[PDB]
Amino acid sequence: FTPEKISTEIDFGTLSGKAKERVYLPGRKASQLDWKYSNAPIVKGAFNWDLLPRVSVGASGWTTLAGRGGNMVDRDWLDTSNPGTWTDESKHPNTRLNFANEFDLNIKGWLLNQPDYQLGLMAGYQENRYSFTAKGGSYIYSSEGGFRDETGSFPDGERAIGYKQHFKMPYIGLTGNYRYDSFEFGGSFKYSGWVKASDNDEHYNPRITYRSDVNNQNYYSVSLHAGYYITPAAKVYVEGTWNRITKAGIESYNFMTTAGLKYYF
Repeated sequence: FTPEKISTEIDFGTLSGKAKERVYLPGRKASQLDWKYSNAPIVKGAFNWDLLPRVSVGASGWTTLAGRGGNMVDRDWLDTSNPGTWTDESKHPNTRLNFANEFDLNIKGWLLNQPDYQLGLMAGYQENRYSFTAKGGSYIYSSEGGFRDETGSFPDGERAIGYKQHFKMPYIGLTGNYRYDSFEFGGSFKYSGWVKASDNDEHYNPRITYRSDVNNQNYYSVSLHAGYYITPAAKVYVEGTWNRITKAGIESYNFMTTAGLKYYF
């Protein structure tokens, strides 16, 4: 029992990512709203506790610091004679990721807790939420007996789009850790095939609400960390995480490059 082996690490970083909202006929993609965001400022807090030699509990969380502009494109594969060719396309440059967040309670089973090298089977629950807003834009639509003829822009104030994504994912995985000299390399992998996903597209065109709720979807996350012990009681670290939620349905791909200070308390 080690009740004082606690930890605290506030981190700072960038989240770049993409969200795919697809409309189908119950299953054929007739529409795809591809939302995109790059280098959005985020902050990540975390607590950890090694109360047991081979067992560890922890709690992470990250939030966007403010909104970040992006881009959305709705394409519609209405032509049947030419399936993979898009029939109508809507460009939305005034897209903006309003917010993005995550919380993650986890428990790790240390197969090895040797001071220089640690390896643990991981298990826990994560809940990620994402929110976007678009406003007006360009259109490359196709008339009835034509193709890519109509080519204008929606008068602004007569069009607005709001998309949200909510993923509740219980997961399992593997946390690794190795220490050469004063440097600490390592990495992790997380998997869930029990993801409850939710989407909500509110297209306000003076409102149509399209929402999907898939259950038991998938989640894949690979993390890679590299740190250095400035003091024996503090470690500055950098970390890249690559995430993917899929199966298609409510899809999300994310890349979070973060860096922060872990004051081992």
